[PDB]
Amino acid sequence: IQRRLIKSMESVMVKYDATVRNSINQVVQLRYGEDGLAGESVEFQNLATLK
Amino acid sequence: GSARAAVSELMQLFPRGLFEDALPPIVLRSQVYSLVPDRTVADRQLKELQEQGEIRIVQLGFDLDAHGIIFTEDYRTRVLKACDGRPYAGAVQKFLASVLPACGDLSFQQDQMTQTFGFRDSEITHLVNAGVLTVRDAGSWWLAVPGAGRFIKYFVKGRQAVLSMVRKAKYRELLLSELLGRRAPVVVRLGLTYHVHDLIGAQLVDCISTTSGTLLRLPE
DNA sequence: GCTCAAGCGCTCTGCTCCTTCTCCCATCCTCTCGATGGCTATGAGATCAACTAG
RNA sequence: AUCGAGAGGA
DNA sequence: CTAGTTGATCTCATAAGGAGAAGGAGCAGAGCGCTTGAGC
Repeated sequence: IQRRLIKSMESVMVKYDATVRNSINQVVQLRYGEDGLAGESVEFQNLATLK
Repeated sequence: GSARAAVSELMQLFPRGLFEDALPPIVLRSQVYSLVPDRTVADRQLKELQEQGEIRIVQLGFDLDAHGIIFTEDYRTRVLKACDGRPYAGAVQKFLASVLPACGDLSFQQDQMTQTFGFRDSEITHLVNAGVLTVRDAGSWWLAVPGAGRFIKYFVKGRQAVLSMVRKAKYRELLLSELLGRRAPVVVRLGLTYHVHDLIGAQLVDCISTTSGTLLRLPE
């Protein structure tokens, strides 16, 4: 399963126009993670106006 | 009954405008035997009249005895208007000026074509490009007529069609006067008159004469 | 008895079933045990291209 | 040295 | 340019998987040119 996942996604990268494209250059995400942020800088928070 | 006369009539029947003046008008050796009762001699007249250079008999593939006839002059006049403007137009003209008026054989051997006609092994594809050289085998190839594909497809379709309705006919007979009087079926476009000659030569029917004209029957 | 029908066989998908066929099965590391592995001659003719003189 | 097998460690 | 010689070089000689994808079969029905074909 791990090998299949990596061979599926191995060429996907964040481009210099802040878009996520594969080797063929087909866009998959206009903005990485739909927001454009890395995963090691975000943190859990609480939305004060929802509840 | 003259083979010169026999071939002429079939030529007239041909639907010339149906093929947009591209395929030269083919007439079959099967329908040649229809007009001339003695086949034994029909081949003999056409044989010397083949080497006489006024006829081209081309071998076709719808059956083992498939030998078509193309008028020489019309065979000439039509290849240039078809070859010219194409990459293969080069050595096909040579084939015409050299091979056609110097030989009349239905299929050319490898050593024959390469040596007698001085043909290379690269331009030979150009003759295969548009219906000039067919493929008999590794060593020999029958002479081709360009654009013969559509004809035989309609020809075979027509033969089957006429055969079918003849069988369907009540009591399995159908008067010849009842073909001409009745509108030709749309399935066959080569002409109802064209095909009925073909089965007569192919002996799929027999011209049985009676008080009410002549009749055709499946062989018993 | 003159035109809409009724059929009709032939062909064209097509629809599902059954069969067949190729690939695929975590990474890295250590060690031992076994198997493997080929080894006619010697002489005769004959050509040929390079030295070694002429 | 090559192949194959077996026994193992995380 | 010619012979003679020396190696190469050759030739011939005697003896208790699976999931899925791809092909083909067979039947099943729709459609249509056709061939009648017979009721008003």
